[PDB]
Amino acid sequence: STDSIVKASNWRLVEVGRVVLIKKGQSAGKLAAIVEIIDQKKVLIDGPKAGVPRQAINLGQVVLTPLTFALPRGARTATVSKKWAAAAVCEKWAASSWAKKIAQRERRAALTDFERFQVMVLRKQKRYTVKKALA
Amino acid sequence: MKYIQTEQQIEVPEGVTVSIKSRIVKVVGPRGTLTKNLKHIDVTFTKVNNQLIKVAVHNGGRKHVAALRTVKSLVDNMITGVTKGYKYKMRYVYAHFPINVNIVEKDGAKFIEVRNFLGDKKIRNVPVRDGVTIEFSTNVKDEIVLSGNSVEDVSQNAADLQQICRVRNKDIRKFLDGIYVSHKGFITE
Amino acid sequence: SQPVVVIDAKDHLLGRLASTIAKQVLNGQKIVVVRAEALNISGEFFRNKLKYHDFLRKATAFNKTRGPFHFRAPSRILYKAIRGMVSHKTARGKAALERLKIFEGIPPPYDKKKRVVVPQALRVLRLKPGRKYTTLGKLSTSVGWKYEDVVAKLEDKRKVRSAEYYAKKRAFTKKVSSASAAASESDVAKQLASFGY
Amino acid sequence: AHFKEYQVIGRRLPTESVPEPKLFRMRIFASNEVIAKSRYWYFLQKLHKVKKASGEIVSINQINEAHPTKVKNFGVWVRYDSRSGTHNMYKEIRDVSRVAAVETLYQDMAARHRARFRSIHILKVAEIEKTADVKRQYVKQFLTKDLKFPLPHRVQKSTKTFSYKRPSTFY
RNA sequence: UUUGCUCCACACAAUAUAGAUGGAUACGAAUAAGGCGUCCUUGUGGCGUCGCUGAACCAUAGCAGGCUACGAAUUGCAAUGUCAUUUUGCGUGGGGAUAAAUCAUUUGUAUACGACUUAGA
RNA sequence: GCAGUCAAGCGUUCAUAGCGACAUUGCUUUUUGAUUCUUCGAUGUCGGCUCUUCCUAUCAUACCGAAGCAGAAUUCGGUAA
RNA sequence: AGAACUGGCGAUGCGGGAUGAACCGAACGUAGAGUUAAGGUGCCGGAAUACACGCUCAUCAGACACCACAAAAGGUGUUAGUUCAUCUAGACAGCCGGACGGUGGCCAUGGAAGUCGGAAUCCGCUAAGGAGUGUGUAACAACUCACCGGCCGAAUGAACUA
RNA sequence: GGCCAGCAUCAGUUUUGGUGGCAGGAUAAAUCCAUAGGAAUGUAGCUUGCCUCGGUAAGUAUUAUAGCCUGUG
Repeated sequence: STDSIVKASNWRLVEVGRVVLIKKGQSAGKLAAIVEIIDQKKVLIDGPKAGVPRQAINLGQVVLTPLTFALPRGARTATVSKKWAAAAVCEKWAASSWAKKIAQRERRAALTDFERFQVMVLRKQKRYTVKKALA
Repeated sequence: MKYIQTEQQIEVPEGVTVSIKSRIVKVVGPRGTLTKNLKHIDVTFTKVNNQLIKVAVHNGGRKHVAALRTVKSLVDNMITGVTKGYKYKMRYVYAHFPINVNIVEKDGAKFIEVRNFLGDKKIRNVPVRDGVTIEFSTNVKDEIVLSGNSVEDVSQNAADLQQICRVRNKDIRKFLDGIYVSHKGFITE
Repeated sequence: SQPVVVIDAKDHLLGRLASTIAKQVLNGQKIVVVRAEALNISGEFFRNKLKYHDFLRKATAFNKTRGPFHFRAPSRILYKAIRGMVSHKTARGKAALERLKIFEGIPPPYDKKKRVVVPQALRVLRLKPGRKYTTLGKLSTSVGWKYEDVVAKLEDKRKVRSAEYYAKKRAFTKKVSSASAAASESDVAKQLASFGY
Repeated sequence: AHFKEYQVIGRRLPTESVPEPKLFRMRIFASNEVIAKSRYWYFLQKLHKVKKASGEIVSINQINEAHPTKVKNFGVWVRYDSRSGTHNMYKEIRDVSRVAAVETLYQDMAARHRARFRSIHILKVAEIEKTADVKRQYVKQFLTKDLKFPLPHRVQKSTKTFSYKRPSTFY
């Protein structure tokens, strides 16, 4: 008969191979990848390319990321760094709006006052054309 | 403990299409259709085929999984009630006083009253649910036959009947009078 | 950092609202709470009802007009919960609680002004998914609020009067974004993007 | 505490009748080299006619983990004194470190049985070499091929106290 | 005997602050779910896309902000370095409006006295 | 004073429908005690009459459950003051 | 009520214990700065709606020892756990089928093939079926299971601790 | 000329931070490298009903068209 409309969610789910991003830690902000699972609350990870050591960490301190790649259960630092370069994970990550807005915030914070004045100047020119055009 | 993934699987025959969103279910079929609300339970759904849904609950902890199979048997019975339907065959019991049962249209919709319950003069009536049909037998005329699609409505109506005509201040071990159910079945099987 | 803060109160917890409000209003911030009839509260319905039927029991014995004034409406239940957290027996609490104007539903003046939300009192984030909660409208009406089904006739008219404005503004801003994005490829934007705009 | 694992070798004082008194080794889980000695002289004094004064601590060392970056299924045999009676248990734990197993043991005991550190004696802690000698299901369910589960109900910690939009729990 | 009342219009003066010197910047609803854009056999729809904090968005130069289509120093190294907005008084000119209560007398549908209830050009 | 657990047995056969010793864990301050902390430069001290309120460990009244309840009449219990 | 060692109140303020002569901390000239004790950090209330591992949802929940109270016996409510075994030589559960012949094996005989009752108890057939687990006709019969087979393809029991 | 403020320079007490060097432990363990064996929550490959290029079925198979563990250095 007619198709059955159904949808609950498509979560980003912890698994052997998922990328994560740390929000609170000694190396927060830097990417990482999951190796395997300990229990419901904590896992072990290693981001070798970003300089993350091989840790065991809970899941409150991290944020699961949509992008994912493949690796076997119980992997090691070298294998992880290998597949990390294989899957173009860093470039898949820098291409999304999340990393764009992170770098946006971090460049807005790094503005000298001359640049904060430049932006006040520049925004007056674009909105002038936009008000000339929406009229 | 807390589990990980406890999932049941609901089959679906042909002629049934289940529109499910925000746990507000709609289930159609030849007999008719039936809605349902499950906002008060935390459970997922995945339409892996047009022939079965996979219902699942995560960790939960022995009080969510207890409701998982409950949900599954609600949906299974609703699909059953829109594919085939339900009937309840009730009977009467007495020795001396009959139980004159009738359907009367009062100021609103149908009511189903009984007279002469142990010689009472309270002409007691009952409201009929909106999704229910009703009839009598012909092999014998000391019965009644409820029918419909929602079992929780039909059986609740039958229970409403047999709860109001209960004997009181008398030994029920002796005065085995009233009405009762005798068969739950379908109107296509 | 605003002069007045209009706190919507849907899906919020009572005693966890009142502990941020009781501090932010003692620190000077005018806080007007609104849609207090849709508040939420922990525990079950019968439980949070008996915790009030064991409060209607506590009246003065010799003249019950001197005693605890059992207010039945949500805007006064919440005000009682805040008055407990505030030292209202001084000219500091007396001056704080005039910085607080509470209503049921949204009136016209706060219809057009932007509402906010307090995340450290939301049922959504605080209460475990699966527990039982109680709706303060249901409670107040079970203990004798006469003015619920009127608020339902006012609030839906508020909602239809606001949603059409939202659609009107949608169909004004969708093309503002076009006028910007269709003109944001000059140096004026290629230079702002290098600064983070 | 922030537990560490020690290695304590003790020795009854040299008496001239026997100036080579056979040594005794204990592998202890504790916070530091002050209470390691105390737990040694506690667990020994109930096994040998020797006190703190009638003996000397030959060696104290710290055992670090051989492969702390490797998940293990530990099995812990233990005894614990209730309010009314003493019992023995066997609890299985999944963690990377011999000492983090003890960390999550004392809490899992102080919660489920309300036994404090003074009413607990760690008897045996052992790795499991192969994944069929396990017996507990809360451990076994994490041994499935291609394990995957979500975190359905996310909550974001608010830095500021007010917000201007409903938050959403989707991850 | 518009001495007096009442407003709006500005000319000051006086008194007061439970405390502003960029903007209280508007859908609703659910959270084991939603928004936004498009298409449409307009459906509890297909596709894409977003959060992961408002750390945003809007305005933002100009004698504490000007002459015109230049001047801004010497408060001599800091001293709120004055602007908010109610309440009230005064004179001027451009207006509009012309009454009720109480005491006393009296009634008794009422009453300890007050009070209440009525009547009186 | 009030209540509960065992159940040795009574209960036409039928431990517990009701009852229930041998023992035992409790509750109360409406009994009688015990003690002497307050008051000896005085708290006016028995009962009755009048009057208001509250408590439940409910005699009656309401809906009920349970029996060695056929009906009637009764006993036990519960929500309940 | 009455004694022993020590400490304290009396003679003693201060911070804490909501308030308390005795408890915890600590003993005092008037002031300033710093750090702390005992106790606490949602608000009153000055201070983390801090972090991590778990438990509990209670129609009188529970929350600063002294201190302002609470038991015996119980609960498949839930958690974690000890002991014992069943078992892919198909248990545990459910549905389907068989449960028959020697023989009414004997006495109570007003009538019991098993059965209102009582002394008594073995074979054939077998996958397997009792001289019988109940319902019942004055009797017989007809029903059910202990006993085994078919779908079943996993584990299920029993007792106990806190 | 005296009083009240600001700044610098120093003194006493104290607080909060950034950073460098050195020593130790199993002269950290670990990661990484070399190397000998072992196993599966069985990777390829090969058997296997069909087919999404062996995708399912479940045998085989110890690194191979992924990897892991254990030990030693």
